[PDB]
Amino acid sequence: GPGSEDVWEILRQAPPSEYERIAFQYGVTDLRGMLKRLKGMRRDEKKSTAFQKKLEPAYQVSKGHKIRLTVELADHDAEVKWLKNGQEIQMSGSKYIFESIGAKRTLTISQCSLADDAAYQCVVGGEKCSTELFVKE
Repeated sequence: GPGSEDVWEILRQAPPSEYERIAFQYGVTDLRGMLKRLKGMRRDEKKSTAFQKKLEPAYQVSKGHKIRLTVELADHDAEVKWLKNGQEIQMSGSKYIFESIGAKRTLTISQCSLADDAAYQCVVGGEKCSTELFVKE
């Protein structure tokens, strides 16, 4: 190396039992530290924080058939934003019905057409899910 410690890449590629030997060889005593922080690094952070149920990857519906999407929030009084491909899904008559059963927001879409065939995003701040409806005609 040019004149560096190098110990980082060296320990990174070193056998696990030899970490302390190699660390102290380069002056490092916190090999344990690099390990412990990495345990927090690989520490699972499952998503769906404000969501209790996110939309499925996709949904298939028959054209002229009613389908409904289901999202659950982690809070009862919190609301979702409804976007289809980037446009706010508004309740058009009895075609788009937001049924909120507690924290569970179920969007029932009556008579899905090819115009309904779009990606739906239920956006909560920090949590959104984009499901893609496939309307089979």
